[PDB]
Amino acid sequence: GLKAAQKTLFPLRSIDDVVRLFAAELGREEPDLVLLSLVLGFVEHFLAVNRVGLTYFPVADLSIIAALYARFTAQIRGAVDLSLYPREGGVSSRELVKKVSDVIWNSLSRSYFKDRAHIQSLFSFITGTKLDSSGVAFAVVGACQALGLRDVHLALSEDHAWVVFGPNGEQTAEVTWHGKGNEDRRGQTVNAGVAERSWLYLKGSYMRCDRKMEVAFMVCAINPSIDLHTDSLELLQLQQKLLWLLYDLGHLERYPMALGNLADLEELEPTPGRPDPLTLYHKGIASAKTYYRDEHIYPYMYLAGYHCRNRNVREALQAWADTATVIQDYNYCREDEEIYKEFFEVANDVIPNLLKEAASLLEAGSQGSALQDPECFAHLLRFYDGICKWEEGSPTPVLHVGWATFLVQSLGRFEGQVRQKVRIVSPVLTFQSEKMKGMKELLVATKINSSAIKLQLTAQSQVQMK
Ligand SMILES: N#Cc1cc2cc(CN3CCC(Nc4ncnc5sc(CC(F)(F)F)cc45)CC3)ccc2n1C[C@H](O)CO
Repeated sequence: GLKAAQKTLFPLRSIDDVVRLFAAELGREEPDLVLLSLVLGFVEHFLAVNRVGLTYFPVADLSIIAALYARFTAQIRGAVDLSLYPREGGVSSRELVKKVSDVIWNSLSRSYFKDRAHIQSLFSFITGTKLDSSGVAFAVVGACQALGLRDVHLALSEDHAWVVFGPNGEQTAEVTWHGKGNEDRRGQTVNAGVAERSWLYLKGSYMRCDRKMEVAFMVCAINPSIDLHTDSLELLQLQQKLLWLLYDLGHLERYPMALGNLADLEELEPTPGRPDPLTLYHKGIASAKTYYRDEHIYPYMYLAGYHCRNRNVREALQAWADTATVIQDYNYCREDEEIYKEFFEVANDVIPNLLKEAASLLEAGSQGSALQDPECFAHLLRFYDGICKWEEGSPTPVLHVGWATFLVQSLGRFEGQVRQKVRIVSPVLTFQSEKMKGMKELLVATKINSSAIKLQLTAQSQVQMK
């Protein structure tokens, strides 16, 4: 509206007053995305961007919030004439969605850093004329809600956002950019990307938000970072409380990554009486398995990161093997570079560092070491198997010799007598990739044949002439 009933909690004088507003809005027929994003962006601005003057909490006065709300609704209602786009069926048209996307896009500053923090909310859009990529999608959905377009909803993958709309909510439209130096496809469907089985479009097993999930998205999108070294405790607490509110109401059920976010927050500062981080990471995975065909990577990455921080080598390795077992059934496509980066960093930085420490601890007499556990070696092998299987049939390769040195080093961290105990069947392990099947022969020698491994991993044909 803003409607009278939306205004009665103001002024918001604390974290808990913000929580009450969210609870009130989530109890309404449709939570007001615009209101909520403006409030979050306001409080984030004054807790993370500019803390000058801060004594407890930046009080959000109704006059201030209502004026920001008015700037937004005036900008959208002025620029989008609904009469030009008649709605057949209580549903929106592709032209209307494109128009709203154009209105948001055309309002943005000409030149700015798109990867900066704190440009996710409608507060940033109004006061800074700046949004990040998924921020533009969210703003399109808020604008559509403000316009009364109840069928337009946010669609999310693990690295991209777009909208669904139309008859049965079955249409897709691009409304923002993706990445850097990719040509935009605004207005188009996502069908080509689904059909090519890229990770970016999750084989169609992406999130189709309802309004409550769009609230969950804006909560996940809070950025407590003040700088590289420092987070706002106030925003961490707000985000954590809002995620628990959403959890209790059922609205994280279909949102794996929100569960991982919440688990990470609980690891940092546990809430008494709540599930442990591990329970929450596993609920995230269960959500992915239940609702999304187990085709998501981050629920497993979140779990592995927790085990890695807690130096639980065995369970970290298991979780990264599970990440690989998901990726193996995708094709590595242009625009998938963010997941390539995750796998690269895990293989070539995180695992090596973990195993280096484990090696030092073994030298010092640790018992029950992952490096003496053939099941742990099997997890390492399954991780590489999935990466190799991912590469099969992909339009672009994954592996190169830059990965090979780290593989040799990681294999070598396990003594031959440990490696010998894994049974590779056509611990027991089965390989899906042809690369790993050919490598089987090399995996039990006391001293690993490094050159032969390299040749098998990169499928390098030849060795040096001279
Ligand atoms: N092991 C491990 C590991 C855990 C881990 C955890 C993260 C944390 N990251 C996980 C993904 C999260 N992303 C999200 N969280 C909630 N909702 C959404 S909707 C969306 C799509 C888009 F942005 F809207 F377009 C993304 C996204 C943001 C936080 C990143 C890399 C991680 N890794 C890999 C590690 O950094 C390798 O160095």
